[PDB]
Amino acid sequence: MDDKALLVEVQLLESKTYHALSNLPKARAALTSARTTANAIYCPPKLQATLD
Amino acid sequence: DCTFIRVSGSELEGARMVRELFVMAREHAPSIIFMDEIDSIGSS
Amino acid sequence: TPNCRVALRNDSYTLHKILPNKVDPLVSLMMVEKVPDSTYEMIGGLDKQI
Amino acid sequence: FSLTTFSPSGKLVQIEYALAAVAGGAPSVGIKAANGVVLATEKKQKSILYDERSVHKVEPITKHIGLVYSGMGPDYRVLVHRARKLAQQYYLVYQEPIPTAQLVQRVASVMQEYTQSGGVRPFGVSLLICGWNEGRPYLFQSDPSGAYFAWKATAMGKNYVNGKTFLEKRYNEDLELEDAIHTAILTLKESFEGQMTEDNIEVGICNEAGFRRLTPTEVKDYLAAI
Amino acid sequence: RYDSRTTIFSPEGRLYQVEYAMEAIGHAGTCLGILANDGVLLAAERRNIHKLLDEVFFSEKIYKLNEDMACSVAGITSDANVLTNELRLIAQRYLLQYQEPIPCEQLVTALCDIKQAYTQFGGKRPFGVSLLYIGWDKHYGFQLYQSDPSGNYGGWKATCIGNNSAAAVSMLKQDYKEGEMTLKSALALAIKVLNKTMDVSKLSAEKVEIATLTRENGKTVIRVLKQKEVEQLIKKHEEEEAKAEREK
Amino acid sequence: GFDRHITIFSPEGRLYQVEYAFKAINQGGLTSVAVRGKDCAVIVTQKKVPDKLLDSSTVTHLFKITENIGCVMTGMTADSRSQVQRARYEAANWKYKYGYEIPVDMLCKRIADISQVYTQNAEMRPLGCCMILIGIDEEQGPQVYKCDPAGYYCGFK
Amino acid sequence: DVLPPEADSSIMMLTSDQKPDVMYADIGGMDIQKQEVREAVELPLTHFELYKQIGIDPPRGVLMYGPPGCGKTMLAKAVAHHTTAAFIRVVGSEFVQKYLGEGPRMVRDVFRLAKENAPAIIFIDEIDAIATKRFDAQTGADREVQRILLELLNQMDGFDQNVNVKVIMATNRADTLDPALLRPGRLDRKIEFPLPDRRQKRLIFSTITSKMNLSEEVDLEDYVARPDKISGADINSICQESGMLAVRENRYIVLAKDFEKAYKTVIKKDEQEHEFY
Amino acid sequence: KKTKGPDAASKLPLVTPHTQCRLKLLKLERIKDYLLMEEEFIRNQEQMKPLEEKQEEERSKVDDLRGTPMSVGTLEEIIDDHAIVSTSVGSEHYVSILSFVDKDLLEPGCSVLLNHKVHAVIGVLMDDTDPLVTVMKVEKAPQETYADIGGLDNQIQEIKESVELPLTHPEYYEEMGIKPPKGVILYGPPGTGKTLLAKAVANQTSATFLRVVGSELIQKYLGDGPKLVRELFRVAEEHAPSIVFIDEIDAIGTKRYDSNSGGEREIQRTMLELLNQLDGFDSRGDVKVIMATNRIETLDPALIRPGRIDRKIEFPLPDEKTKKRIFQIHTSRMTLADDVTLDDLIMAKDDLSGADIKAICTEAGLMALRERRMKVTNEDFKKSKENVLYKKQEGTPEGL
Amino acid sequence: PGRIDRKIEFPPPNEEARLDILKIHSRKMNLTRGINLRKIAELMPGASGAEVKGVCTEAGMYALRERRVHVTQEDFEMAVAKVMQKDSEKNMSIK
Ligand SMILES: Nc1ncnc2c1ncn2[C@@H]1O[C@H](COP(=O)(O)OP(=O)(O)O)[C@@H](O)[C@H]1O
Ligand SMILES: Nc1ncnc2c1ncn2[C@@H]1O[C@H](COP(=O)(O)OP(=O)(O)O)[C@@H](O)[C@H]1O
Repeated sequence: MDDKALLVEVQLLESKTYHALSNLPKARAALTSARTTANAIYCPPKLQATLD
Repeated sequence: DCTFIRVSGSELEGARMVRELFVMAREHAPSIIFMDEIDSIGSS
Repeated sequence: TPNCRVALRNDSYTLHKILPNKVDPLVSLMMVEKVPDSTYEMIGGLDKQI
Repeated sequence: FSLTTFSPSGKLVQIEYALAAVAGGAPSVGIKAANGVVLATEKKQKSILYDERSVHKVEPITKHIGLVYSGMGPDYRVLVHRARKLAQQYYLVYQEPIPTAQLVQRVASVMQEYTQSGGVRPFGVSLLICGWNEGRPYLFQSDPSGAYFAWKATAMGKNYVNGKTFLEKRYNEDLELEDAIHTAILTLKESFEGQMTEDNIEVGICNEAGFRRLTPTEVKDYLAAI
Repeated sequence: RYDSRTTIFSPEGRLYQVEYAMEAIGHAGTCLGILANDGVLLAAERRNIHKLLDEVFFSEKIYKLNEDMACSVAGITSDANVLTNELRLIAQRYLLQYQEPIPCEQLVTALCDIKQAYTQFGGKRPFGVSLLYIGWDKHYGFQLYQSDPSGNYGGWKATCIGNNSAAAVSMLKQDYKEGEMTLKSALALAIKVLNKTMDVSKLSAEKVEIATLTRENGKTVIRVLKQKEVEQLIKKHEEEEAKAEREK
Repeated sequence: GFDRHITIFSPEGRLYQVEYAFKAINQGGLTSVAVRGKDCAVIVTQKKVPDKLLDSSTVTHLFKITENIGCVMTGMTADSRSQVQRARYEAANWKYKYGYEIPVDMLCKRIADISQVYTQNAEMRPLGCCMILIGIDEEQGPQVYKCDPAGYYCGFK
Repeated sequence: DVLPPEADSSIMMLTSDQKPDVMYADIGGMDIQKQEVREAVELPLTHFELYKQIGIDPPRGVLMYGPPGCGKTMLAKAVAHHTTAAFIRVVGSEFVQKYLGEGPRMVRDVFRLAKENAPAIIFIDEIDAIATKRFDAQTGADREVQRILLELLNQMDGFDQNVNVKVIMATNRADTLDPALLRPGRLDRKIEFPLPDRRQKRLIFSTITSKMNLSEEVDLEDYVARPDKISGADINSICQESGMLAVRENRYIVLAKDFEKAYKTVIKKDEQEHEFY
Repeated sequence: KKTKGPDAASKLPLVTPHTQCRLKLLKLERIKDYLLMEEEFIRNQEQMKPLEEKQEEERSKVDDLRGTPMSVGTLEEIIDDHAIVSTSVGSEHYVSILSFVDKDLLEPGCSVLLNHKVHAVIGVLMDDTDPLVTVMKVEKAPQETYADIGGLDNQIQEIKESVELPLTHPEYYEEMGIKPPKGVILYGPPGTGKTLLAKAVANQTSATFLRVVGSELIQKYLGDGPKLVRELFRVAEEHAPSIVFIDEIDAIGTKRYDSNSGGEREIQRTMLELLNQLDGFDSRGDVKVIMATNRIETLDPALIRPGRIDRKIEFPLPDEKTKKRIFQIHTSRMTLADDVTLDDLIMAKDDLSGADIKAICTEAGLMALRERRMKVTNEDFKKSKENVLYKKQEGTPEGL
Repeated sequence: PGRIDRKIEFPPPNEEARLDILKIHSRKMNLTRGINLRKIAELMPGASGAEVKGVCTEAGMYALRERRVHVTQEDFEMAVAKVMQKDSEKNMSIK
C-alpha cells in the first residue's frame, strides 16, 4: 500500500525494539528507512519529535 | 569475419575522418562497416 | 616488414630489431571495432527479416 | 489562427504546451463514489496575507453540478462563468428538467466552446465536474483540448501521476460509500506539503440530494481523525 | 512579422499539410468497417482501457449519427466531436427538408464537402479526422463509406482506418469473400482481423467495441454489441482457432 | 519562436507575456500598501512628484470608483487611468442593471475578467497596472482586493 | 627502478578513503534517486558473486548529468565511506593542460590505483565545458583532449569488469559529451540531479541547519518556512553557504536577520506564481 | 605536385565473348603467356646483365656521401646553385645538392632527404605519396566508352561534335578566331543524369574528366568553389585538357532564383565566377564544361545565354528501340533467357529511364538468385516483368 | 546507389517475438521453476527487445535485493513495471 504515517510508526517501533535488544546496526538501517519514509509528512509535530 | 566498425554519424568536419576507415583503417578486406542512424537529414 | 615497429640507432639510426606491433595496441579503438560473436542464435523474433 | 491551432505533422504542439501548463500544482483530486462524487483541492495561499473565504477553487455551476480545476485560475473563472451560462441556457430551453446529471454529460459536451474554439490562446485549465441528478453520480474531466473523459477517480496536480497511483492502490473501488472523501483527503495529503487545515483544503460533494461546498467546519471535522 | 498559416501548395505542387494530417490519421485510433448482406458492422479498438474509467458514455468511437447510419472516427477527438455534431445536424436538416431519411452517399458528400472547404479557403487547419460510415437507404441498401481528412471519400465494403490499417486491410483482402459473406461470418472476420491487428492475443471484450446495423421489418436497427455478446463471439472464435490449430 | 513575444503558451508550459507584464508594474518607481482593519480599510501610496511645476492637486494614484469603493493604481499611468475608467464604467453599469451598489469583490472580479480577456487572444496586450481597490461591505466589514494584469483577483488584510 | 605510487604523479586528488567527511544518511538531498546510486555501490558492496549465479549484468558506468544541485559529489564523498572505498576527484579542468602527452600515462596510473584497490570509485568533474565538447569544432589543443579521452576509453575498455572498482562521471550537461563514453557497453546509467525541489529544499535546509547543531544554537524565531519557500532555485550549495552565513559572531546565537541577509546575498528575483495559480 | 600516374594495368579489357567459351579461353591463354614471357624477358635481362662495372658507380661516389642517417623534409625554394628547403620541425636549409640531384623531380614543395651532421640535400623521394588536400583527378579519363550506352545516337553525335570542334579540326575555328569554350548545357529527366555521365564518357574517351556534383551553396567566405575549379581546369590544361561535369550543381549551385540580394552569396559569387570562367576572353584552354541538370527552368539568365554558354542539348526519354538497346546492354552480361523475352517488357512501358532499366535488370537477377536459381531461370520470362513492376515508381497518399 | 540494394525495415517485436527474446535473455539467468513468460511479454504493450533486456535486468536487480537464485513471478512483474514509468503521463488521449 502507500500509507505513510503507519509506515513511519512501524519503522520507528522496529528501531526502538532493535535498540531495546541492542541491535544497533539493524536499528540504524531501520531508522534511516524511517527518515526516508518520514520525509512525506510535512508537519507531524508529535511524529517529528519522536523521530528526532 | 569482416568487422564491427560502428560509427554513429553524429560527430562534429565530416570530411577526412571516414577516409581512413574506408580503405586503410579497415584492417581487413572483409568489412561490414555498420553505420548507426543517419543523422544527416534530407538535403542536410 | 612494413607497418610494424623497429629499433634504430643513436646517430646513424641503423636498424636494431624489428619490434612487434605498437601502433595497433595503442590506437586499436578509435571509432571502429573488430569482429565480435553475437551469433544469430541470440537474435530472435526477426527470423522473417534475417 | 483564431481558433485551437498550431498542429504540426501528427502533433498539437500548442495543446501539448497547454497541458504542460495545466500540470500546474493544485492537486485537485476527484472521486466518484456510489452515493456521490467528491472534488477536493488544495488551497495553499502564499503567506497569511491572502484570504481563503474570499476566493474559492470549487464552484457550484448549478444545483447539483460542482466544479474544480487546475492551473490558470484566471482562465478557470471565465470557463466556469461560461459553464454557468450554458447550463442555465439549457435549463431555460428545456424548461424544468432539474437538469444536473442528465445535464452533466450535456454540459461536459457543451464544453466545446471550452477548447474546440480555443480563442487564439487555448485555455490552460483542466476541470473536473460532478453531478448526481440521474439516480447515479457522474465525474467527468475536460482538458484544455480534449473532451469529457468520464473518470471514476483522478487528480490533475503537480503530482497527479502518483496521486492517481495512490487512488488505484487505495482502491477507488465501487462499493465505497459517500465517505470516500476521507480517501480523497488522503490522496491530497500525498500531494500536499504542510499540516493541511480547513481553510487550506477546499472540498465539494455532489450527492443525489444535490451539490454543496463543504464549509471549513466540516472540512476540519473530516481532517480530524486522519 | 505576423504569423500566417499554411494552406498552400509545394514547389512540386503537393498539399503536404493535408498529406501530413492524413498520415497522422493512421497514427492513433483503430476502426474497421465490413459490409455484408443483411447487416453491416463496425469494429473499434478501445485505445485507453485504464481501470479508473466508468464507461458511461456507452460509446467512444462508434457514434450514432442518424436513424439509418452510424459513423466511427479515427482522428483528434476535438475535431471528431464537432464533426459528428455537424454530421447529425446535416442528416436531420435533410430529414426536415425532404421528410425522408438522408441517403448515405449524400450525407458523406456533404461532410466531405465541409472538410474540403476547411482545407480549401482561409487560414483554418484541416480537420485532422478520418471516419467510416455504415448505413442503409432505399436506393443502394447497405453501404459503407470511408472519408479521409482530404475530403476525398470512397465507397468501400471492407476497410480499416486505424494504426495497423495496412495489416488489417491485408487480412481483410485475404479472408474476405463477397456474396457468401453474412452477418455472423462478417462478425467472425471482424474479430479475427481485430485480433490480428491488436498484438495481445485473446482480446478482452472491453478493449473491442463493435456495432452492427441490420435491417428488421422495414426498419433499420443499429445495435452496439454489448460485453456478453462480444465475448461469446470471442469464445466462438477461440473454439474455431483451437480446432483449426489442433487438426493439423 | 515568438513564445516570449506574443501571448502564447511557452513550450516549457508557462505564459511569459503576463510574467513580463507583472514586472511592468514594478517599473515606474512606486509602491502602495493596503491594510484591512477591525472596522476600516486604509491604503497609502507615495506621491513621487518630480519638480513643483506639476500640480500636486492632480498627480494622484488613488481614485473613487464609486461612492464607497476607492482604488489605488500601481504601474504605467496610462493603463492605470484606462482601468480606472473601466472600473468606474463597470460600477455605474452595475448600479444601473441591479439596484444595489456593486460589491467590491464583484467589481474586482469584473476587472479581473477584463484583464483575463486581455491576456487571452493575441491582438491586444495586457495592461501593466495592478489595482488595489478597497471598500466597506455590509455583513463583511472592510474589504480589500487586488486585480493584476493576469486576472487573478484576491488579496486581503 | 619503477616508482610504486601513481596518484601523486600528477596529484589530481588521492585516497579520500578511510575518512568520514559526509557519511551517507547525513546528506540533505535525501534521495533525488540515490537508488541507482546504491545500485552503483552494489558492486563495491560485494555482490559481484551475486551478479553471477542470478545471471544479472551489473552496471559499470554511471553518468550524472545534473547541475550543482544535490552537490553531485555528496554521493561520491559518501558511498565511498558508506562502503569503504577509494575516492578520487580527478578534476577534468586540471587534466586538460600541457600534460596532454602525459595524459594517457596519468589515466593509466589512476586506473592502476583503482585496480590496486577493488574498493575504489573514480569521480570525474567538469567534463561538459572543456573535456570533449562535440558541437564546437576542434580548436588547437582540442585534438589533444580528444586523444586523452580516447585513451580514457581505452582504459575503461581494458578494465572490462576485471575487478569491482567503479567509475562515475559528473556533468552538468551530457549533450556535448562524446558518444564513445555515452554509448552503452562503456557507461550506461544516466542520472539527473535536479534543483532543490522545494519540499526537498526545505529538507536540505533542516539537514544543514541541524548539521551545525541547530545552526550553532539558533534562536527559535528563525524558522525557514519563510526563507525556504522562495521558488528561487538556491541550489544545495547555496543552502550550505547560507547556513554558514551564520558567521555573524556579534552574538553567540543566530537570528532570522542572518538568514535574511544570507538569502539576500547572491540571489535573483523570480516570483509571480499567482497568475499560474 | 601531381602530373601523371603510371598506367601499366587494365590488361586488354577486350575479352570478346565475356562468357566462358573456347575463344575467350584462348584469349586468356595468350594473355597469360604474354605475361609469362614478359616476366621471363625482364628477369633474364636483369640477371644476364650486359656488363659488370664496379659498384655501378653508385657506392663509390654518391651513396657514401649521402650517408646512412637521413631525415625527410619539404623543399621550399630554389636558387641558382643552392636550394632553399623547409625540412622538419620548421627548419630551413639553403644548401647546394650535387649527389643524386635530379632537378626536374626535385621541385618546390616536395620531400627531400637531409644527411644529418652536415645537413645538406642528398636525394629526393619522388613518390612522397601525400598530395591529399583536394583530390578530383583520382577519377580521370574514365574507361567507359561509347558502346556502353546505346539508343542515344542524336545526343551522341551532338556532344561529339561539340567536343570535337577542339582536338579534331582545331584549325577550323582557329582560323575563325573564336576559340569557344562554350561547354554544353544538358537537360534531361531526373530519372536520368548518370545517363548524362554516360554520354560524357564518350568525350572521356579522350583526355581526363573532373566532377563537381552538388558541391555546396558556397557559404565559404573565400567562395572559391568555381575559382578552385578554375585552378583545377588550369591543372587540366597542364594535363590533357579535361572536361568538367557539374551536373546538378549547375542547377542548384547556379539557380535562377528571382531573389536578388540577401541570398547565400553564391548568387553574388558563384554565378559571376561561372560566367567569368565560361567566357573565353578570360581563360584559355581546351577545357569544355558540361553543365548538366534535370531542371531546365532554374537556368540562370547568365547560364541561359548561348552567347557565352552555347551548345544547349536536351536529353529525352528513351524510345522503344532505345529501351530495347539499353535492356540488351544491361542483360547481356547475365544471359537473361534462351527465349529472349525482349519486347514484352517495354512495349506497353512508358516513362522508364536508364536508372530504372539498370535497377530492374539487377533485381531480376536478385530475385532469380533468391530461390529461383535455375541458371537461365525459366521463370525469368515473367519475373523480369514481376520485378519490373516492383512498385516503387511513386507513392503519395490518395489525393485522387 | 548504396541504398537501392535493399530497404529492409525493422518491425517492432510482436508478443510472441517478445516471448522469444525473453527466452533468449533468461536462458542465462536463474529463476523459479514456473513462469508464464509468454503472458509476461504480452503484458508489455509493444515495446522492443531493448525493453525486454530492461525487464530482464530489472528482474535480476529485484531478485538481488531478496538475494535468491530463483527469480519469482512477482519480481518478474515488478520488472514488467519497468515498461511503466513511460505510459502517456497525462491522459492526453486526443488521438
Ligand atoms: N547535505 C548536503 N546536501 C547537498 N549538498 C550539500 C550538502 N552539504 C554540502 N553540500 C554542498 O554540495 C556542494 C558540492 O558542489 P560541487 O561538487 O561543486 O557540484 P558539482 O559536483 O556539480 O561540481 C558543496 O559545495 C557543498 O556546499
Ligand atoms: N541508355 C543507356 N544505355 C546504357 N546504359 C545506361 C543508359 N542510361 C543509363 N545507363 C546507365 O545507368 C546508370 C544510371 O543512369 P541514370 O538513369 O542517368 O541515373 P540517375 O537517374 O541516377 O542519374 C548510368 O550510370 C549509366 O551507366
